[PDB]
Amino acid sequence: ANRATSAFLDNPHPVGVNYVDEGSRQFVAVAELLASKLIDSSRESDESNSDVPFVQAYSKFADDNPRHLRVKTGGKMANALTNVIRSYYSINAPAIVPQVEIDRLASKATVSGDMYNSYAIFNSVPIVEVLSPARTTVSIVGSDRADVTMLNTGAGAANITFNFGQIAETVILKGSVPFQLARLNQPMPAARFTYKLRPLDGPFIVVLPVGNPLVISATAATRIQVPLAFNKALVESGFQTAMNDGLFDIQNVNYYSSFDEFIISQYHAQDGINRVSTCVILGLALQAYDQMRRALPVR
Amino acid sequence: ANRATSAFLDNPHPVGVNYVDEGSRQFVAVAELLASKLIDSSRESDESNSDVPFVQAYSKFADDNPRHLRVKTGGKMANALTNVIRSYYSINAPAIVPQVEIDRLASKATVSGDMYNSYAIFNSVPIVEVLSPARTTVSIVGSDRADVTMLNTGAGAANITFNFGQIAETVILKGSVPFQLARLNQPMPAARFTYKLRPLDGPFIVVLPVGNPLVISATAATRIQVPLAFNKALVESGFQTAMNDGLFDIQNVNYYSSFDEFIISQYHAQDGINRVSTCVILGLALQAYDQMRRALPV
Amino acid sequence: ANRATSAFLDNPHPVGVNYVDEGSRQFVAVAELLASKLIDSSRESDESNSDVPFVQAYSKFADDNPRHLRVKTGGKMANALTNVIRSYYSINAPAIVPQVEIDRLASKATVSGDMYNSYAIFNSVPIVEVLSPARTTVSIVGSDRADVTMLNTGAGAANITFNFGQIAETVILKGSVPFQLARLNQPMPAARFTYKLRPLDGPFIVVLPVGNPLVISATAATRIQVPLAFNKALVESGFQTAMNDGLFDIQNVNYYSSFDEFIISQYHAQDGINRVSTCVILGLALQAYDQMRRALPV
Amino acid sequence: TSGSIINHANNLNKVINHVFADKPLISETMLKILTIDGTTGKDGYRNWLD
Amino acid sequence: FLTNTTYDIVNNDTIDVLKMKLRNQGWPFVERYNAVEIDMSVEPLRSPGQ
Amino acid sequence: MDVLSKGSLKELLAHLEKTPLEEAISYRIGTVPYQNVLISRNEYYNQLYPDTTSLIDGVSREGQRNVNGLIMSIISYVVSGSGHYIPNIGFMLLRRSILDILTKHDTGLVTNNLNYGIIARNLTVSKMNCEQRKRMLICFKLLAYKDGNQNDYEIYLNQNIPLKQIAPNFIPGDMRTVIHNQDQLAIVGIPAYRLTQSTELSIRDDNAKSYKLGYVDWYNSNSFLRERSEFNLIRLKDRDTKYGKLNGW
Repeated sequence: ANRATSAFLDNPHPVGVNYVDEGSRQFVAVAELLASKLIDSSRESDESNSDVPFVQAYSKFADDNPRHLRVKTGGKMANALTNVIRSYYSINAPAIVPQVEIDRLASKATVSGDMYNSYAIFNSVPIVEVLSPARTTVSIVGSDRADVTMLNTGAGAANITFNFGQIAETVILKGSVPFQLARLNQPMPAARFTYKLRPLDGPFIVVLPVGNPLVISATAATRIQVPLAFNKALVESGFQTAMNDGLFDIQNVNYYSSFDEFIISQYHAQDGINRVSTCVILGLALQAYDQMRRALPVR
Repeated sequence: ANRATSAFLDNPHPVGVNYVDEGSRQFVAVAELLASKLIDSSRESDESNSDVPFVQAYSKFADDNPRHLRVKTGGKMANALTNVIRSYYSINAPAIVPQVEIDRLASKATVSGDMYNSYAIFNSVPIVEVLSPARTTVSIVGSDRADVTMLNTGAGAANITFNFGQIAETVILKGSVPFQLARLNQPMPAARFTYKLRPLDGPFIVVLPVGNPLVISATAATRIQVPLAFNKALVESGFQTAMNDGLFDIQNVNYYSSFDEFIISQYHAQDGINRVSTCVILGLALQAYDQMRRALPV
Repeated sequence: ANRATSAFLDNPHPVGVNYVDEGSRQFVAVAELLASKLIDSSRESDESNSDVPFVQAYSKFADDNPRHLRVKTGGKMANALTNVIRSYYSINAPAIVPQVEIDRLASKATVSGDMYNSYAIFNSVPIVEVLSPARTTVSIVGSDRADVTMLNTGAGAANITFNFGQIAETVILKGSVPFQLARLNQPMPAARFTYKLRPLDGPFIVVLPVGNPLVISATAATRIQVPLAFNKALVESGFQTAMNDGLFDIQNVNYYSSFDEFIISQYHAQDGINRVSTCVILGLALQAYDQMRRALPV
Repeated sequence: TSGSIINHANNLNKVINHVFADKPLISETMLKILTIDGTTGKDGYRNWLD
Repeated sequence: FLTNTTYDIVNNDTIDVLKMKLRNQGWPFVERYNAVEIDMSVEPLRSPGQ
Repeated sequence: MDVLSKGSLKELLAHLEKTPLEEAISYRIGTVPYQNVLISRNEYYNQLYPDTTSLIDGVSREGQRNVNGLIMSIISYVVSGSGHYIPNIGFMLLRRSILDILTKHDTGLVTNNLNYGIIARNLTVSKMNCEQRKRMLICFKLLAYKDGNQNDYEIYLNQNIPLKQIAPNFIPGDMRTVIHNQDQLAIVGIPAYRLTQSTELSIRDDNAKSYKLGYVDWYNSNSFLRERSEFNLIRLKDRDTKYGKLNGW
């Protein structure tokens, strides 16, 4: 038998175990709230032709008055946020932010550190394993939409087993041509273009007839608890920014194309319920990072 | 001859025929407006230290003062909104909420029931049919971006016909290698990497040379009249939540990966214009469902 | 040997050289600010059951009061915004808007017009060249996610060269099966699923074993300086709207699936840093076009 | 912000001066309720409007 | 005053102990309240702003 | 912060008498001590800034469960403001004061096998500043007097010339020596120079500046005790006295 698995699900590196208490969670929420004020003040400065709104918001964020000839980087708050982000990603990243600094910054604004008020939908498709017989070939590409190409060269029809895990809520399967899919020890239905599946139902068997290849497109949706301030567009932009600046360049870590891939990969690993809590705080931190750098750019 | 078609275009199920009157359209418009204020009152409450902005927003929405030790479901508005989404999806789903209840909830805010003032752009690619000769293999994968992989094992070049329907406004064709495409009974131009086509022009013929396979990637844009409050980001999130919450589970229905696939499939059915009108009202209700459920997770 | 290149990177057409000065930049920023207020005022009018907020917004944008028997077109500002969008796309566009008209429209509000206050991340993946030896077939499909399918027919393993250009900041490579990749004159590492690459670090060599095809999925991120009001969601909607309205229909031009592909393709052209500044102003104008046309459909 | 507080305080005084000028907008019955604690009619109305 | 004791008796009592004694008697005002910071700006005019 | 503010031998030993051992121990996981890492310093460089983590940083680290880790956690608290992660020590040991652990046999902790050279090397004495080395030498002398290892302490000072010059002069059993001592042991304080809200490159320097800036805020905070204005409101037991003597001294 041959086994094929999704690339992004393979070997999730351990996430950090620091800065996950209530005090640190308050600091991340405070940074996100203050970063949003920073980006709005810069818009107001443009519309009013006056630097007062921006200097006003930068002082709260950086605890310092902007001075000419000195580069505006965000002050001590930017230093803490950038280094805390690195620790969340990997356990090999050092913890270098003192507790006195976290407590001081968390007191700047009043806000809750709650990270389970709301929910969000993530579209990464988990294909844990695809088991195929000897005379068949199976290829899996894509994360948001997974295309599984299957070719049968044997004499008769073959059965391919699909395992979508236990975490995803719904999986929608669309085929290039009508195909038959059923659960284990269940009679096969008539050929259909689309299938709506529950991953908890069990392994799924697909009949692959001899002839032209059959391509199955998979889309998945999962629910993860997130704070109300979560914004998927802002989190994804921050993830690419953190990658470009090199904050995620740590030894023995795995790289993902999107935050959707990163959070799903950690969810499907062992002790994934504990990992996903740390990833949520990282997403809020990346949202603050994205808004901070867009307000204060460097060429 | 072989025929290949897009999967999401096959067999669109009938949509509901209830809750499409002026009073019902007002209720959906009211629900979207009051649910939006619920999501904004949560942010304002967190910025300050008072729950007053949320209490006012919840009291208007749910007709009841929020209390601790209670789930905060959303009141009768949440129940009524959930049932109308079920009715819109299929004609088999029962219509539960009475018209009197709909009218009472529509009077909570003064908003217009017009659902066709603005427009929106939908990017699902409607490849209705691809007709190929005997010795050619054609495969179609994808909905947002449709990739057509064709291979010619014959002695000579083969002509492949592409039919994109009549609803899409523009279709952009990109090839792995430059290829020749022209309309029916028209000369072929020089090989080009990209083509911009209007599907109403007619079926198109692609020359498939003998050798390595040629892959064509298709992207489309169709404009559909929607209310001004329409937001594609919110509608798609509500569609996934609707399917996850199991209110689209009705006998003899078709399931889709996104709301965009759902609306384009109905547009290409028999009564396309009438079907799309109901789906647009479903889109606004889903937008209200997403905002309400994110503020009040049960 | 064979060479494979991305479809959207081929032959970027020259862009316009007009309405790129400080006075014209302010006008585009003024249009975006006033178009946003049109959308907000329409929402306020619907909620308050009064047309007074919309009348003020339309009067500021169109210099005339709305009328029931006259079509709401946006006035002279709408015509000027439409014409500058045509000019930005191609050098062959007329570019007939007077300087006196542009200057008077930039005085309606005070904005800096600076197009370098912020940055945006573009996701198009630029594969300039994939060089493959004999008995190997390589196909490139897609722009936002590039899938490279390679088959080795020959007797032994083949080396395939990948060129991602010198503009993209980072590139992530993911494979269907573990594969070996290394820079020129570097030892090959153990096979693994994911590689993170810096495009400036020379061409990359991929070892292709004989047997089943290997598919590589590529994602890239590039940062381009944009004004603070830039919104990728609204720019994308405007780009699709402009194509359907015929604003980009000029002779000897290239068409793209998205504004992401348009800006990256012009960046990679010879002396492409000249064009990237004009493309950003075009994106801001399309952001104003989307909001204005959604509020005032024609 | 100081600007918002200063703007609100000045606007509040301007409205109160105008409503109580000539024939007062609010009746004597309301003023009796607002002045029951000893405060002036103008002061009582200004707090309630706030 | 309220619990009928003397300073010498309650000299060594801590804040939490003192809070419990007053709360049991029925006195709720046993907490300090943080002030709200109001952001202020001086318009530049001839000099740079503050 | 409070431990770093003490500037005289009398204040330092007085603080250690009233401070339990649980303040030295930290309950945060931290990271492994000796690692070559890359940190982000965006105020100065675009690239990541190499550095090596250490036990005398201001951030908690993971510590060995042996007695050596406990003493090394006490010294790091005195010189850096934070300790290490050594859990499940026990209620009996944690409730004792820091001075009792360092000076008294009744605690039940045996520390006569400790090597001052190995402890100093593990604490990176080379990276310590003058005040930090003086504070650590105070801890060594108290341990030597507890174990009757006065001769060994003197020989260790003879081997290390820089340590002998700055070695504080006090007999760990006589209070008269502590009062006379005039060595300045403050690490944080009111700065005479210009102190700005700017970052530092290394982990140690950046973490130290956080305490320095925090102390300024603490100095003007309501939690700070102003002896000049509120001396009568202080309790008599903890009020400052000229004839202040540590128990048994």
